[PDB]
Amino acid sequence: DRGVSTFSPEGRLFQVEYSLEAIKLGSTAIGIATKEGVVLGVEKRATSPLLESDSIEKIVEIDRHIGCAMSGLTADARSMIEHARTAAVTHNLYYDEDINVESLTQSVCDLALRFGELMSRPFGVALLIAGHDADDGYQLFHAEPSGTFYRYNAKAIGSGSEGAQAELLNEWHSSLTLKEAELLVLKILKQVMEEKLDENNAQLSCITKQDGFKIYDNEKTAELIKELKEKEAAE
Amino acid sequence: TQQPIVTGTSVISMKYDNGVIIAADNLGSYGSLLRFNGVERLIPVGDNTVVGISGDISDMQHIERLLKDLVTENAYDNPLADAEEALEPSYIFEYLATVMYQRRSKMNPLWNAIIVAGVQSNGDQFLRYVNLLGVTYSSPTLATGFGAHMANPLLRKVVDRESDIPKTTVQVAEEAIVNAMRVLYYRDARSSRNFSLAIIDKNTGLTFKKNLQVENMKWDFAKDIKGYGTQKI
Amino acid sequence: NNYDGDTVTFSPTGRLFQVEYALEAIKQGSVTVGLRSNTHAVLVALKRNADELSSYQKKIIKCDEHMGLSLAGLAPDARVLSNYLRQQCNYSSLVFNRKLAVERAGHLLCDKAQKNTQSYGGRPYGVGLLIIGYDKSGAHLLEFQPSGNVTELYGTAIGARSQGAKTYLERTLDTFIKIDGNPDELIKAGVEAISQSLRDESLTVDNLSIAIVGKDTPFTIYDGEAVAKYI
Amino acid sequence: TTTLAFRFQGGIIVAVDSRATAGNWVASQTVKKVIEINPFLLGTMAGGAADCQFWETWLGSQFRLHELREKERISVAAASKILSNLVYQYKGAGLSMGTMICGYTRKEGPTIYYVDSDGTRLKGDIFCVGSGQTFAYGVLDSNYKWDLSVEDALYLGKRSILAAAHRDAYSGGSVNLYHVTEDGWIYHGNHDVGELFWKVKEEEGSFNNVIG
Amino acid sequence: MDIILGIRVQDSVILASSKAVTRGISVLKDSDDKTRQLSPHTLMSFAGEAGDTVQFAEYIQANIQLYSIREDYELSPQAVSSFVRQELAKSIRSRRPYQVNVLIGGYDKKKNKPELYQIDYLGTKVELPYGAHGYSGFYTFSLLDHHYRPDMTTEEGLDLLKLCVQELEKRMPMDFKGVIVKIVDKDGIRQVDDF
Amino acid sequence: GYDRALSIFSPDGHIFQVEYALEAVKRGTCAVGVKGKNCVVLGCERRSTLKLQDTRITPSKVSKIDSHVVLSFSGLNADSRILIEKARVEAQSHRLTLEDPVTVEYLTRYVAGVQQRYTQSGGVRPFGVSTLIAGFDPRDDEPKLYQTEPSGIYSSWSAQTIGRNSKTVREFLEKNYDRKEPPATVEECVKLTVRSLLEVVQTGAKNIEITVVKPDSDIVALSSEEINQYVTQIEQEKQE
Amino acid sequence: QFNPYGDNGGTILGIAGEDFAVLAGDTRNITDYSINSRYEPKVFDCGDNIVMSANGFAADGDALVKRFKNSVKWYHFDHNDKKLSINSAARNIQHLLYGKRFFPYYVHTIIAGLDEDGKGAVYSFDPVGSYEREQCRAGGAAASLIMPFLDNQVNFKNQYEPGTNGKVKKPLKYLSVEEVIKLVRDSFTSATERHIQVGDGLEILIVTKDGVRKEFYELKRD
Amino acid sequence: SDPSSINGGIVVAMTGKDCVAIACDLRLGSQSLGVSNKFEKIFHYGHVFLGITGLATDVTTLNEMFRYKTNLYKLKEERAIEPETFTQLVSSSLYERRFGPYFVGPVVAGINSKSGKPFIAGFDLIGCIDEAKDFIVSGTASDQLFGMCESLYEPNLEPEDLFETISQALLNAADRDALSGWGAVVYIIKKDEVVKRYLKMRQD
Amino acid sequence: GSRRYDSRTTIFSPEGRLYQVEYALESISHAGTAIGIMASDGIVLAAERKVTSTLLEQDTSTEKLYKLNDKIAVAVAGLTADAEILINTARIHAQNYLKTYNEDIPVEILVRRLSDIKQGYTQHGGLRPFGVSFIYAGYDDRYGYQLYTSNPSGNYTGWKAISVGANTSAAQTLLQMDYKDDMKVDDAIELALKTLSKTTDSSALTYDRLEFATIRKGANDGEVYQKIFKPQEIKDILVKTGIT
Ligand SMILES: [Mg+2]
Ligand SMILES: [Mg+2]
Repeated sequence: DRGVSTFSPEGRLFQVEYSLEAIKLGSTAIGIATKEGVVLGVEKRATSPLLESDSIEKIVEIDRHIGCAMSGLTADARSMIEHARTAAVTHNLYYDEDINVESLTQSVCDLALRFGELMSRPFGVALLIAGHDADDGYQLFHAEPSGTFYRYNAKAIGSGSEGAQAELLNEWHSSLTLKEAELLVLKILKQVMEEKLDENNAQLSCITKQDGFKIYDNEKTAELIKELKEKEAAE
Repeated sequence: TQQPIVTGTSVISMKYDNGVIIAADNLGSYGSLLRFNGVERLIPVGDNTVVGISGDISDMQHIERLLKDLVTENAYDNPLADAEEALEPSYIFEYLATVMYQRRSKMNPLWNAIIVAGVQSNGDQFLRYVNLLGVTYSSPTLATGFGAHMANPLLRKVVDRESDIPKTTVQVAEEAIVNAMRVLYYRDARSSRNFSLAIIDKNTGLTFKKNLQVENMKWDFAKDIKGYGTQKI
Repeated sequence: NNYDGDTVTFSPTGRLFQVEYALEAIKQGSVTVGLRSNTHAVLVALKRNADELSSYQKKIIKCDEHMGLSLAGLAPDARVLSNYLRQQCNYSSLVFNRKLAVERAGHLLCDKAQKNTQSYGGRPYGVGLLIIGYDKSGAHLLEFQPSGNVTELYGTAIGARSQGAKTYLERTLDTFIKIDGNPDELIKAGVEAISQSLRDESLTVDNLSIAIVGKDTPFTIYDGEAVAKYI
Repeated sequence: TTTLAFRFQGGIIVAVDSRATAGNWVASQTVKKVIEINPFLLGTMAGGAADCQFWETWLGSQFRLHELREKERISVAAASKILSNLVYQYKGAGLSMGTMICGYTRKEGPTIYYVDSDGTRLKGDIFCVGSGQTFAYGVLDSNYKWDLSVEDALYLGKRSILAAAHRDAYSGGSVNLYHVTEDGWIYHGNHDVGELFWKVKEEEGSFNNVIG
Repeated sequence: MDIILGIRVQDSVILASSKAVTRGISVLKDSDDKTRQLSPHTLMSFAGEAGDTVQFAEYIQANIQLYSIREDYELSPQAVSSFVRQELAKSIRSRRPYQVNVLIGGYDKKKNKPELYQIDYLGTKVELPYGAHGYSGFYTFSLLDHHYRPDMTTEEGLDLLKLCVQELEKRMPMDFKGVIVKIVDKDGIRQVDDF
Repeated sequence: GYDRALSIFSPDGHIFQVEYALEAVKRGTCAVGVKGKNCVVLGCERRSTLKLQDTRITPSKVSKIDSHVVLSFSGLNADSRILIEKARVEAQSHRLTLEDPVTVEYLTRYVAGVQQRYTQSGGVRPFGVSTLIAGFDPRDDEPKLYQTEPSGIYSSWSAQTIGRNSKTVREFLEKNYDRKEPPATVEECVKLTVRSLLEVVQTGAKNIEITVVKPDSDIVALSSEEINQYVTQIEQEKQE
Repeated sequence: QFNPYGDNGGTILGIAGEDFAVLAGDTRNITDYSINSRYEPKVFDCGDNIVMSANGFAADGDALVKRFKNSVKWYHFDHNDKKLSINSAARNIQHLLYGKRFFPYYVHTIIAGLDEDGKGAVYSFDPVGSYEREQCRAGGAAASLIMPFLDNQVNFKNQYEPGTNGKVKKPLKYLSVEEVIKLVRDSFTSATERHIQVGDGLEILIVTKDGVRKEFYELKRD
Repeated sequence: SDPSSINGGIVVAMTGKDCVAIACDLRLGSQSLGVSNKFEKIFHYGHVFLGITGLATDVTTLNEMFRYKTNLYKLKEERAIEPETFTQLVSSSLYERRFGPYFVGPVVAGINSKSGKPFIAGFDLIGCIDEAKDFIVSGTASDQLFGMCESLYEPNLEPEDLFETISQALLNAADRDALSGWGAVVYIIKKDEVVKRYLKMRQD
Repeated sequence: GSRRYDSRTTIFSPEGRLYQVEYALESISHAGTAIGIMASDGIVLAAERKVTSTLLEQDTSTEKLYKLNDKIAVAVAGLTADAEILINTARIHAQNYLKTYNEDIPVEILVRRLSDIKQGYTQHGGLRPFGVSFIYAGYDDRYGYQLYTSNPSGNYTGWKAISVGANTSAAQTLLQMDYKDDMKVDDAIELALKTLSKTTDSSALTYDRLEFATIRKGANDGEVYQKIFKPQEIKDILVKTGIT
């Protein structure tokens, strides 16, 4: 056939470029970074009404100060999460401190290109890694299967990413509050989702310095959705 | 873990105003048997370093080959091998010190005490010690084995601290070294009369002296000594 | 065509297409400039962002107090090669109490990249590197290609539109080599060089990345408002 | 060394001395023999200081990974067994460890596990470990009741360390008190044995043999 | 640990095991249950070096429980005892052997017979009407040799067991803090809470 | 060793070996899981193309992983045994180290992890198996039902079906299963499970297997006659 | 039989002030009854405002210090030039030491610097990595001669306020850097008088927010 | 401490006219403590008989091992193993543990099914074969057995006479050994019939 | 490199089938027919040797029926050499179990073990599967008399009567027609031989073209005897049943 670690004539790794196509098919995940915190939100996208949607875990805690949202082949993310948690805890053990969000992201991204003929293929999942440390404050990173990670003020990944990113382009500014970010994620998720957005098919979360990483209750998110509807009907 | 078989005794050395002097006798002992009388224990590396080695001779010969190999390796893909990127005494020592400590950590030491004497690129005197345990230390005077007990006291009367180094000439330093070698010949049962002496000067370079002998010895007073107490005849 | 399926296959004209495709990844990468005088060596790198929300990808990596590089192409490969350089620099210091010569650092990178071109299963590195350093023989600038070819130069540029900066340095050769004991003027020449590779976009405060090493100057990277001086 | 821990109505009391010796030489009087594994779990230090510190700190890392994966507080049983299984792998290598893994969970309630470098793992209500363990046991056994108040239980642990600190040459310095509840442990201060002895002697009328 | 006794009567196996756990100078516990249920009708008591005893017992337990699930079937006491013996026989030539002696009391539901197996740390297996490990046999076997009958009831076995324990409490220097007694029969395993 | 990357991405971002493993599941006999208020029922199809079978000894479709958890499946039978074995070993390992039996979610997460591992490991193909894992957590009376598939994704279901014609029985379950009021009793849950299989099975004779799992390790497999009574009652109500 | 360990003598002393920290050590290096060097630096500036000394067997001492300095360097590479805090350095050193639990670094390690609140910090380690933040710690040959003196003169142990007669303790007033250095010098002068392995020179490294400063003092050379 | 004398016990084997006899005591002990009076030390694989003295765990282990090996032998060869062949198998198996041996004293006894020739053999713990015509002895009372056998034995004894000789050799040897006795078993082996007899002896 | 020549033996087809397993089954369909029939008082194994020669030494020959232990036997259909590799592994497993538990291995446990080995070759290793289908005839004290079959996929199932090899469709129909639950060994012997006689591709069924075996409790009292029939004994049973 052909090598797994083969370069295309354009100078790209076939398998990495193909894994990016799998991520495009994944459910939408959006992250927005502010000075009051970073918000992470996801489309759950249950394949059937009999599927208990609260068992869909696409937002995940890595440490108290670092959260993570995923999009694509979500099964692939489990070993990445496991490694991230291990890296976070191990660094705390060696250095009696929290690990920097960038350093954690870098540790996860080191796995990405460890494939060949190590694992047999790249990961088919993108991660939005959000967190806080004392040095660089609130941060949001986009970890790809290429091994590259970009820091973002706001970022959308998944099927509705380019439409959502264009929306994030206009909406994001440096003085956003946490509440404003929460509604903004919900607004853009609702825009790109096939099914109608509610507290059962969408999930919110955030990371603040004080309270750390928190996944939002369906009751809490439901209020924010109702608050969103009213403010859009307000003009 | 081994035991030393063929052994070399004291290596002595000291700093002076423009460089360093190092000396060691030409004996390879086999226990109490003075087996080999033509053993060179001062091994020059380039024109700026002399490594003096005591203890196990088979391990010395191994170390001698490592240093020879080091010079070869340094010359590979190195247009400045005989200039800016030549081997320094500090490079040679740190390498040996690494090896010595690694070998002791594997419980298979090189059974030696080593003194690396030389002059650096900037003209600074280099004199540092390393042994089978990987223990390292520097001092205006350094000596191994019996030299530590008998040579150092004499050499320290010349250079007692760092500030005495610029006041000490090569003639005074060499005189003290040569006298110390005589004292060691009087008092070390595993020493020989024949020795080698090396001077590494920042101006005149490396002067390597072979086939030196202990001379001006005092023995005449022995004729008057009779018995062990009461005996007169 | 039929001879580009893997790195172990020569073409009928004696070419290694996988290596050439890896070389192509560098051309897609953002421009970075390297230049030196007799006292200092300077890296100037145009950082690339994904979009307006994203950060600008870091281009320059420190390898030791006296050495570092700038990258163009696959950033993870640069991280692997820079990590290897860090270790080799560190091995030299720990074992030999000796700072690693920049020329020897280039020889090590060449050999590491070479093994990836002759063996089955692996792939060539998809990144080009510009290594600057100050060692016992003064200032140095190297250009690394993932084919294995490392070249010592007065100045150079790699990445997209790098030919413009490379021509400028070829003209300015006699001027910038003489900029001794003046770090700011040497950086200016580097910033003016990389400007020849720009189209549409210009050098902003979070766009520009500069690094310098010299006689009494440890390898230090300048980003953010630290490079506003040179815009 | 003297370390104790006992279960009671209000949870667990953990009490330790503070002395560290190298032969007859008193190396330190300010040693921490309670390892704060996490906000809910405590471990005591006896035998090898490094072995207890290192592995019970490592311990906190394993528990943190457990509750991240399982989204639930680790049990004291599972907690203590991670340590006992670990030291058991090292059995024969020369680890020196005598510790009480103390915790208070929903499913178990207040639980204490004595864990040993020989691989011993014992659940129990009262444990005492160290060179002064026998002295502490005496005070504990004669005064212990399940229906002790948190105030009286804290004093009993303090008084039992004092008993050992006085008689055992290799125990003393100061007493560290902890109270373990379901919502987490609560630190109850450092108490110098020198000042505590005279205070207790007067107020209690004990130690009549000693002149004060 | 110290004393573990076993007696196979007409229709059951009775295992008596000491409650004391002594670590050097102090008795740390006086209610320790030195036994593990391997399967519903198979009980194993154990005594030997600290840590090894429980580690081994639980390891065996896990393996028998695994077999029970895989096959949906309870192994005969004989089969379990052979498995245990092999593990100990494997262990004795290991880098660090399990220093554990065991008694396996089981009721064979196929044959409708109680069975007692004595296995030491070397992997020395013997099927017995009554057994012990360590010094326990030295005090008790003369009484068991005298009084034992193969047609004894469970209640008679317990009375003979009490006499054995009384002799131990009289002549042994160590205070083993009494014994926990368990009975293995056709209905399964149960503990005699008053002894 | 054999290191060949069998599971790889295609230009359209698909891993065909994982997707072809799902096609093996589609071919497998139908399996269905329905959780009531205080029970879970696992229904399984037995294709009647194979008669002269010995049903005493023939591998049953539902397997106990522990005394409190069960696993059924659709797809390659030989593959399922490897997952069942690993699950049973991990269940005992969990009891040994944590001193507590596995939760149904944990056991699911483990099996799903094994399946995932085989989708990006060299020299191996994915499992041609989807599983339904059901049971009750220790000291818990809330019913649990999970589904896994070759890719390694898993999730919780109020009711779910896998295998051939699973589209049809899922259609049935989606209109007949009410979340606000699930099958309150064992009878109602078993009945709904048998009904859902009768949409696909053919004959309600030896083609339907039913296993009822209740809290506190109370698992029992229904016999032919017991199931036949449900089949009889369902069709007699249908004649109207 | 080959003995991989040796004793190079020496004595070190770490004292934590209110907004400063000192780590002192004699410069004499010995084996048995011989002096190897009268000036062999034992306390080292390891970067990030941390000073370190690993006293005892000098080969292990040098190896540990070298590995820790290396760890500081790699901490910068891996974590965006972040400053290694003294508490983080201390935990890292525990792992370096415990890494060789079954073939230990035969040293008593002390580090000194400032904590993240700017207060003086000293950490003390045993050979296998058990460590502890302390206010006052002497290590090495004459540690038993120095610590009782420090208990008395730094912590004012057994000292009571005149007139009260044992009822009121002497209050624990904060010592200045000049006051600490006096106690360090007198500790080593006394140790030199009564311990044969102590002498030649005293090198003190003082750590403040401004950086690391060095002070050297002569000691008796007999 | 000495593994070969912890458990105690003995085996003796003798040849007669168209017959062999192998016999053993029934004791298993923990040094001074008698543990079992039913520990049989003679086993058989088809028509080949194996006695094993020494460390009891190894006695059991080797029996299980030779059952294992003779069963596979039979399946592949499609015939029962012979005494001469089995003797070589015992020797090979013991010597493969040359530097970690089973602490045993095995004794092979049987009649070759094709030639009808009586065969006996003994081994040390490490595999060295002693193929004696007259008799083989093993165990903690091997000296006593050598003394008894050397005087009592005469060649070409009839099965029922051989029984008396080997029984008296075992019994009186065991009665002079603290770690042997507690019952005894004697196998009288002919080409196509084997008789097993439990002996009555003192139980101290 | 080497990838070019890799057949990839362990992959799914687009339909979700294992190519090599399916092709191995095709191979087995050309092998001599083997039949197993389970009765209340024993099991019968009957199997057809493939187009033999008059010079073949039949009495010492064994290509179909093999003994795993005293209680369990197998009938082979496919590559004989592949079968012998597996047979020896099964014989070892039975002995390992006997050594461990001091009890004869239950039939299903042995069958599962061999079936798991076959399975492994279909999922990993990149090797071709074993081109073998077994019929396992065996007895244990739990389930009594048992018939199983395994095939290259590693899938096994239990049977009252079953065929493998050539003409299984025709053979299975004939067995399904004449088999009954209260049947006895002597009746099963007759059914097996009658089925082979009709499904055979040869002109006539003779003793030299057959291998035959029975597992009976027809052993003196509570125990089981395996009987691998000799050429003369197969000739006798052919006359008795009235086929020749
Ligand atoms: Mg002094
Ligand atoms: Mg007796």
